[PDB]
Parts: sequence; C-alpha cells; structure tokens
Amino acid sequence: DICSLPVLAKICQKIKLAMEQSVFPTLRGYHWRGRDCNDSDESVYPGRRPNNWDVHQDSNCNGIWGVDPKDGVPYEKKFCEGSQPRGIILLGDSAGAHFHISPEWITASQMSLNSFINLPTALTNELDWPQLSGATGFLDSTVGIKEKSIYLRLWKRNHCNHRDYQNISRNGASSRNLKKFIESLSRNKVLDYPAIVIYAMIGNDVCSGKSDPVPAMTTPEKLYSNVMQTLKHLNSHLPNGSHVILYGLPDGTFLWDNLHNRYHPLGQLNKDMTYAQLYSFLNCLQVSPCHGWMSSNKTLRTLTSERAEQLSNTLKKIAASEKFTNFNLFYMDFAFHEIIQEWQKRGGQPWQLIEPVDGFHPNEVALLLLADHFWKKVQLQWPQILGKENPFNPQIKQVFGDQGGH
Amino acid sequence: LSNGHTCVGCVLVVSVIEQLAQVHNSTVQASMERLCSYLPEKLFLKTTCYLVIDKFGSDIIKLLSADMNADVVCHTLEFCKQNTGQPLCHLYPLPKETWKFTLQKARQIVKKSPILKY
Ligand SMILES: *[C@@H]1O[C@H](CO)[C@@H](O[C@@H]2O[C@H](CO)[C@@H](O)[C@H](O)[C@H]2NC(C)=O)[C@H](O)[C@H]1NC(C)=O
Ligand SMILES: *[C@@H]1O[C@H](CO)[C@@H](O[C@@H]2O[C@H](CO)[C@@H](O)[C@H](O)[C@H]2NC(C)=O)[C@H](O)[C@H]1NC(C)=O
Ligand SMILES: *[C@@H]1O[C@H](CO)[C@@H](O[C@@H]2O[C@H](CO)[C@@H](O)[C@H](O)[C@H]2NC(C)=O)[C@H](O)[C@H]1NC(C)=O
Ligand SMILES: CCCCCCCCCCCCCCCC(=O)O
Ligand SMILES: CCCCCCCCCCCCCC(=O)O
Ligand SMILES: CCCCCCCCCCCCCC(=O)O
Ligand SMILES: CCCCCCCCCCCC(=O)O
Ligand SMILES: [Ca+2]
Ligand SMILES: [Ca+2]
Repeated sequence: DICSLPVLAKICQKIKLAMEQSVFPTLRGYHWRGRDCNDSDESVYPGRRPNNWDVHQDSNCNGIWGVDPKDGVPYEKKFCEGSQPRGIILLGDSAGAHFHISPEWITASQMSLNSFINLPTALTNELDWPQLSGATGFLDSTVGIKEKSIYLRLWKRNHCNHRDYQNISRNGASSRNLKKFIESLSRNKVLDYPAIVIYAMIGNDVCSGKSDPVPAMTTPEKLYSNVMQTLKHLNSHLPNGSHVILYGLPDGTFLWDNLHNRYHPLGQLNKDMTYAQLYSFLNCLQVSPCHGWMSSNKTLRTLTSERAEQLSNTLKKIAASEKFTNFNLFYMDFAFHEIIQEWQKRGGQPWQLIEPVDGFHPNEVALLLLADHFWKKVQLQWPQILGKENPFNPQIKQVFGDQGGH
Repeated sequence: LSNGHTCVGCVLVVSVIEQLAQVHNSTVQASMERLCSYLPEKLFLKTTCYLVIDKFGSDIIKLLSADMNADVVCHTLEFCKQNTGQPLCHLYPLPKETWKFTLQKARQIVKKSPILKY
C-alpha cells in the first residue's frame, strides 16, 4: 500500500475524510448514482414509483411533478404512467467504473497548472470516472464521438427515466468479492420501478499480479457458485419485470498484440520505454493488474484467454438454463473484435482503445462503443429489455426542459 | 515500508521530475519547484509535494545530476528493494555501465553529507 509512507500521511488522511463526507461512501455521490433531490426525506429518491403522482413534490427526482391547469391531471400520470419507466444498474469492476489516469498528469512535455485541476476529484473517487462511463455516464464526452451512455440512451427513449442510474462498481471487483458491496445496490421490490442490471465482471476473475497467476484464477465451478448467489440476492431486491444481462469476458490478447511495441506516455519523450518494458517491470514487482494478459510469455497469455473463455461459457450456460421469478436473464459476448471493427470503420487504430497510462483498461471511446454495441444488439434481439419510446417525450421537454439536470 | 507500489510511485515521480527538467532545460531543483507549483492546494497535494522535496530533494538532485536514471535513484533511496536471490526490477534499460557498479556509485554519492539540516 502506498499510504505506508510517512510523507503521504496527511494527504492519505485527507483523502479518507473527503470520501467519508460524500453523503464504500463514494458510491453515493452523483457521479455514481442519480442525485437525490431531497436528502432530508428518505422516501424521495430516483427510481421509485411516484408518491401520489407527484402533485406537490417530485418524489422520484425525475423532474416531472405537478398538475396541468388545463385538465387538472398530474403531469407524472399524464406523461409517465403506461410508459414503463426503468432504471439502469451496473455491477462492475474498474472498467465499468471507467478507471482512468490522465496522461496530462505524467507527460512533462505538455504539463502545466491546468493539467492537475481535475486531480483532487479523481483521487476522492479512486481514479474512477463513472460520470463519463459507457453504462451510466451523463456528462458531455471529452472525446469526439456522438455515442452516448446506456443511461442517456434510456433517458432519450423515455424522459421519465431521468436520474435513474446506479454504477455499483469497484476497482478490483470480481465474482468472488461482489457480495462485499452488492448491498450498496438500492432497489425496493414493491416501491420501485424495474431495472436493467448489467453484470460485467470482465477481468479480475482471471487477472492477478502474482508471479504464477494460473492458480489464482477463478474456476468455472466457483464462478457458477458465486454468480448464483448474486442472482439469488438480486431476485429478492429487484421489482418484478427486471432484466439481468451477464457479460462474457474478453480475449485480452489484444493488449499485448497492439501495444507491446508502442511507447508509453513516460517513454514518448526519449523513446526509451515501451508497454513491453512496463509490463515486465510490473510483473517483476507483482503489481500488474493482469499478469496473465500483460506479459511477453505467450504461453501464459493463452492460458489466461483459455480460462476466460471457459468462464464466459459458464455465464452463457447460466443465462440459458437458470430461471428466476422477478427477472429474466441474458448473456452477451464482450466481442471486442467487433468493437475494433467499428472503430476501424471510423478511421481508428486498435491501440487507441486502451487507456494509455495503464495499458490495460478500455478508455472512454471503447466504453462508448461497447455501449453502442449493447444498445444495437439488445434492441435487435431483446427489445423488451429497453421498453417503448415515450410519445410524450416532446411534451415533457416543453413543460420541464432539462428536468433539473444532474 | 517499501513494497512494489512504493517502487512504482518513486519511478513515476522521479521520471516526471527528470523529464520536466529536460523539457524546460532547467536544473532538477527548478524542475521540482515547478512541479509543486502546478499542483492544487486541495487535499494537501502541493504541501505534500514540498514535504517530498524537503525529505528527498537533495539526493534526487545529487543522483540525477550524475546522470543516473530513475531506476538507479529509487534503488538507492530504498523505495525499490531487490531481495537477495530475486531478480532485478527496472523500468528503463540497464545503463551502459553494469548495474552493480552503477548502484555502488549511487550509494557513495548520497553517503557524502557536506550539509547538515537542523
Ligand atoms: C423536502 O422534503 C421535506 C419533507 O421531509 C419537505 O418538507 C415538508 O414540506 C411540506 C410543504 O409542502 C410541509 O407540509 C411539511 O411540514 C414539511 N416537512 C418538514 C419536516 O418540514 C420539503 O418541502 C421538501 N422540499 C423539496 C424541495 O422537495
Ligand atoms: C510462462 O508461463 C507458464 C505459465 O505460467 C509457465 O509455466 C508454468 O510455470 C509454473 C512455475 O511457476 C509451473 O507450476 C507450471 O508447471 C508451468 N507450466 C508450464 C506449461 O510450463 C512458464 O514457466 C513461463 N515461462 C517463463 C520463461 O517464465
Ligand atoms: C540548456 O541548458 C544547458 C545546461 O546543460 C546549456 O548547456 C551548457 O551551457 C553552458 C554555456 O554557458 C556551457 O558551460 C556548457 O558546456 C553547456 N553544455 C553542457 C553539456 O553543460 C545550454 O546553454 C542550454 N540551452 C539553451 C538553448 O539555452
Ligand atoms: C513508473 C511506471 C509508470 C506508472 C504507470 C502506471 C502503472 C499502472 C497503474 C494503474 C494500474 C492499476 C489498475 C487497477 C485495476 C484493478 O484493480 O482492476
Ligand atoms: C520520491 C518520493 C515519491 C514517493 C511518493 C509518490 C507516490 C506517487 C503515486 C504512486 C503511484 C502508485 C503506483 C500504483 O498504484 O501501483
Ligand atoms: C517534486 C516532488 C513531486 C512529488 C509529487 C508526489 C506528491 C503528490 C501526489 C501524491 C498522490 C498520492 C495520493 C495517494 O496516496 O493516494
Ligand atoms: C507526478 C505527480 C502526479 C501523478 C499523479 C498520478 C496518480 C498518482 C498515482 C495513483 C495511485 C494512488 O494514488 O494510489
Ligand atoms: Ca431523499
Ligand atoms: Ca416525478
């Protein structure tokens, strides 16, 4: 742990404090879940069915409230009843939370006072940027692609979903440890709308830093056990009519193939450090996020991809056979090959889909392309998951505008 | 205590200090002061930056000024510790001169203490 250094004592203590004052406390700030419009009343929060149609107070924080003076009808009843609102919930890892170290913080050739203005906020959020993620991002993308997050596409299809997002993701989350924070999931069987739940543990079950990482990887038997516990738990907390989507794992050999010859941001000035040298350095120290895939040992990379395929098939098999009363289940290939193809159709290179500093995570472009593939594949094969477009979307915007923002 | 993470962190910071001096063609001292001036006062970042210059600055200057790379520096200051038997972890290519002799030089450069701090 870095905080063992005495010189870092004060900043480590102040980071801990800021996290505690957010209201796993960070998981409640508006970067991770829809802003609570009234934190002095615990019956007001995003995702609940409206209390008395919100004739006085906006009880689900979606910016729709009050009564139409023409016909005395509540706007929430006129505009949202029948539209079948639903929330988006991600159970994820450092990719779902969009872990990101800015190259601007470590590349001297363009460094300035402007470069570190976003550092304190990133540090109090564990270097995660869920407000820009593919699942729950709501801010304007800092990159040049029109694609939006799953949450915003959901809002676009039905404006009543405003603020109904939850990113329940942790760096280092896996099928093994998800039970340690799944309690931060907020949803009430009886009072809340159904939710779309994405289960995206896409790495840490085969990713480890140990010198011999094969024994540490989860087995298909243990994974099946872990996921069934998680699904049994979700069945006791999701309203009837929910949907759960299990993501498969990636063929992580694209990392080494596309990056091993490229210069890291710290090596671009003097062309003296490639991703291969970084991977070797981190493995020698046993602190690589993924020894299995971030390695020159082609045998080890194959054993990792082989286990990831077995784990993926387990999830696919769980989705075809296991049944639950309160939600139906779906399986989705990570399918990064198709992401690469779509990027190349836009003129892009595959190496531009990886976070430059860590050489491991998908960056913002990739997360938005994964969200676009999710949307098109779900809309084509399982349209019920996403519901119908709300005919009153234009009238919602005309009466309520931006619905309070985020 | 020193571990794998402290080693990554030392190599990172020293590399940035080294490259900031190179980009502005300045002393290491002016490079560290420039880096600390870039950091916000929030969360004690700028303050911590100045605690690090105080505790480690003179030796980072002595070593970088002898054209030692960030690997050498962090091994000399014990953020990176190579257990006897275990292999050597280095991010940058091993210098022209042999490592064992490069590290002996480095240790002798910081053993000299012509200046006392009260
Ligand atoms: C936030 O919630 C509180 C309820 O806890 C609201 O306060 C109530 O407001 C009504 C006015 O319509 C009063 O009749 C109650 O006496 C109030 N309760 C208390 C405990 O004071 C408050 O108005 C809400 N505000 C918003 C903007 O939603
Ligand atoms: C390349 O990776 C493979 C897989 O980890 C290594 O082979 C295993 O090494 C461990 C030793 O830690 C043994 O328990 C296994 O019996 C080995 N299996 C095989 C198939 O070799 C291999 O040693 C690595 N190669 C190098 C050069 O590090
Ligand atoms: C960049 O800074 C370097 C410092 O190393 C300068 O180079 C030295 O300049 C003085 C001139 O008074 C000489 O004593 C040295 O021999 C020079 N070389 C070395 C290796 O020290 C250089 O002047 C600066 N460059 C610019 C563009 O200002
Ligand atoms: C001095 C060498 C350069 C340093 C480059 C940064 C090294 C990578 C640090 C980020 C990797 C950790 C990501 C965590 C992933 C997880 O826990 O799922
Ligand atoms: C020369 C003293 C500097 C040491 C303290 C600086 C630490 C900066 C960030 C550390 C990077 C952590 C590496 C990691 O996360 O694995
Ligand atoms: C010239 C000295 C530069 C040293 C900069 C390192 C100190 C500021 C960044 C440290 C961030 C550590 C945060 C953490 O421990 O999680
Ligand atoms: C070079 C100084 C600025 C570098 C800050 C980059 C982030 C620091 C390392 C992140 C790991 C951590 O904070 O635990
Ligand atoms: Ca509330
Ligand atoms: Ca409402």
